[PDB]
Amino acid sequence: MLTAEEKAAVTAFWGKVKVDEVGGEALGRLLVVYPWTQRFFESFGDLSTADAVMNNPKVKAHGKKVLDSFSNGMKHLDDLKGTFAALSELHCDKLHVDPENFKLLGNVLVVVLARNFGKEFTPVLQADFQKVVAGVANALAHRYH
Amino acid sequence: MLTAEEKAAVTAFWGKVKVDEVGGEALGRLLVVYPWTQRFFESFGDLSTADAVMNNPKVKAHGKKVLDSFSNGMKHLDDLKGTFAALSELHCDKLHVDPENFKLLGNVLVVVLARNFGKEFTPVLQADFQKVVAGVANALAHRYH
Amino acid sequence: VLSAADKGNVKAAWGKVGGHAAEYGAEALERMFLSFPTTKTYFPHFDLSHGSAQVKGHGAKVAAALTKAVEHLDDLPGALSELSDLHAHKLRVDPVNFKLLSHSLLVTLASHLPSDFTPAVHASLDKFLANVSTVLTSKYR
Amino acid sequence: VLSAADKGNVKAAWGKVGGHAAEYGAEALERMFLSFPTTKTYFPHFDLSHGSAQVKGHGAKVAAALTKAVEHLDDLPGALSELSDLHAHKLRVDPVNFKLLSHSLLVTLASHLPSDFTPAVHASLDKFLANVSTVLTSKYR
Ligand code: HEM
Ligand code: HEM
Ligand code: HEM
Ligand code: HEM
Repeated sequence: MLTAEEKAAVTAFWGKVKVDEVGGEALGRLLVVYPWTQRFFESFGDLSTADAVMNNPKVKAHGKKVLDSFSNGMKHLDDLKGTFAALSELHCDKLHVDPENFKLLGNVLVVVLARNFGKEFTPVLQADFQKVVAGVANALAHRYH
Repeated sequence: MLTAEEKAAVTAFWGKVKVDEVGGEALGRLLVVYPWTQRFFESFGDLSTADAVMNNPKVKAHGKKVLDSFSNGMKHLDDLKGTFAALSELHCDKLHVDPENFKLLGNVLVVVLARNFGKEFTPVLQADFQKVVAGVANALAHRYH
Repeated sequence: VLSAADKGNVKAAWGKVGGHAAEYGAEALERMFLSFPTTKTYFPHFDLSHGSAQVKGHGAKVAAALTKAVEHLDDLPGALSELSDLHAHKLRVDPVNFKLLSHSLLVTLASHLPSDFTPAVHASLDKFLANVSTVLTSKYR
Repeated sequence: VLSAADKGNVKAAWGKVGGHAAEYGAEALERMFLSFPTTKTYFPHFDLSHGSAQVKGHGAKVAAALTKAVEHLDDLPGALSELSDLHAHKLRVDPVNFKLLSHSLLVTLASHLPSDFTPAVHASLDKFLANVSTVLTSKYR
């Protein structure tokens, strides 16, 4: 989507992300800030308080999983659609996940990166990531019917 | 975005719309239902009431103008982007029109089509138009920077 | 905030719907499912085919709720307290979906009441539906 | 609806912003302009260059309004009445733009207070901003 310099910037920045950590953090924050998203993770156990969510080992593991998958996309910024085609299909037909959730997670992801990288997460860098999370959300929404 | 079939169905239906009448109504309803849209048409005159807006000769003239352009788009369903690229630019650089407005107008237009065609404006038809309106709003917002 | 005039328009327009309310609710649902396929993610255990009993049954409940709301325009929050708790604590439908059903309903009213669906009624209905949506999602967090 | 807990969280977090409010205001705006360029259509006569006095000046006014919001957490509508009037009758900024500024502000706060921006505070600020947004567009129609 982005330019060759923007691609270079995002790539380089991403190489610094501690994916298990940022993953668990992002997923955990999503369940706390937008509690209705909890509807899909009832099996995860206790999600009643912020602490319960954030310390939940399954929220943790799942966050890791989602972000490893996201990282895969970071390697295919040119074909996000092809990359997430199988997963779009899965989220729709088997998990029945409203794609609106993908935007919510994308936005939470951006806040987490800002919290974790402080001043390094510049307004320009943020702009690049907004384009990415939007691109990913759209790729995942793509095979819905 | 539309299939050959959807295109065919939409094209065939479009040939029954009385563009002038529908255009003035659509623009008029937009100014009445979402009054903040009035911000760009101060020069049109009196917009204080539902009646002032609906009978305003400028609203009507402008409504037609927008709808003719829309009709032009209907003849180029395969390249909405190319067709509206210059208009996109113009709306951004000279008019300073928030692209969100294009979304509001697309929705009001589907409501106006329904009100004018009653039962002929079927659930399937409507679905097709929802796609059209969306693709147009997107082509018009595509050169914002 | 529904003005005096808004309330009058809603009551009058709902009045014209009359007995077809159940019918319009089912059509709104169907229009919503074809137009915005993502809304179907909330009805996995439903038969969403054209004319399904499930869809007609649900449309009638939706409409019945709206009918209730219209009778208690001066207290939507009380009128809708249990559907509020139900959407918030059990269904947990993402808020954007309310906009989609609303639109779908307006299109339905428009196609069935061409003469009563004036610009001013359109505007009051749009506001009413938004208000209803706001009340249904008020206990989400 | 702000809970008692939300109100303590907002007061605490805003307390930590303290003297930097104006600065964070200017930075949230700058982030908004870059990530969501359509927001620029409302500032056609602004020098939007990085560091402009205009953006800094505007950033400070937005921040002072928020500070006033934080002080009257039990009367947002009364505390922000003049600003509702202004946005509703003159500015007429489409409601979607409020979510874009809220997000940008959230991003700014997180980068500046990493240790204080806990999941719970995040959730409370998000709700506070949503409530500020709602108040600001409540007179639109
Ligand atoms: C937006 C970026 C996302 C990516 C890349 C992603 C990716 C994945 C992957 C790789 C899996 C495992 C698939 C499998 O079991 O074969 C998965 C499962 C799942 N995802 Fe997504 N996901 C994303 C967002 C979301 C969101 C926002 C939600 C809902 C709030 C969600 C709900 C689920 C659920 C419920 C599962 C199945 C969990 C289980 O094993 O029980 N995902 N996702
Ligand atoms: C979505 C479909 C739309 C299309 C195809 C469209 C197309 C056009 C065209 C062809 C013109 C005239 C260009 C010229 O020769 O100067 C125009 C002008 C304009 N449009 Fe759009 N438009 C659309 C929507 C909107 C919306 C939603 C708004 C704002 C509510 C808007 C605001 C304006 C204004 C203010 C002008 C200038 C009128 C004048 O000369 O005073 N347009 N548009
Ligand atoms: C005007 C807006 C709405 C009203 C008045 C409304 C009202 C209702 C009512 C009265 C029920 C049935 C309670 C029962 O019989 O137990 C219900 C259930 C339900 N609603 Fe809502 N609703 C609205 C919007 C939505 C939206 C936008 C969605 C999602 C797209 C939705 C999804 C559901 C689901 C999935 C159920 C349960 C269906 C079942 O399995 O029987 N609702 N709603
Ligand atoms: C938390 C949300 C917001 C708050 C607290 C806020 C507050 C304010 C304040 C305090 C002013 C200055 C009034 C004066 O001149 O004395 C203002 C003006 C203005 N705001 Fe809002 N605002 C918010 C959201 C927005 C958004 C989202 C936009 C557009 C994206 C916007 C666009 C404007 C514009 C264009 C002006 C007038 C600036 C000028 O030309 O001098 N505001 N706002």
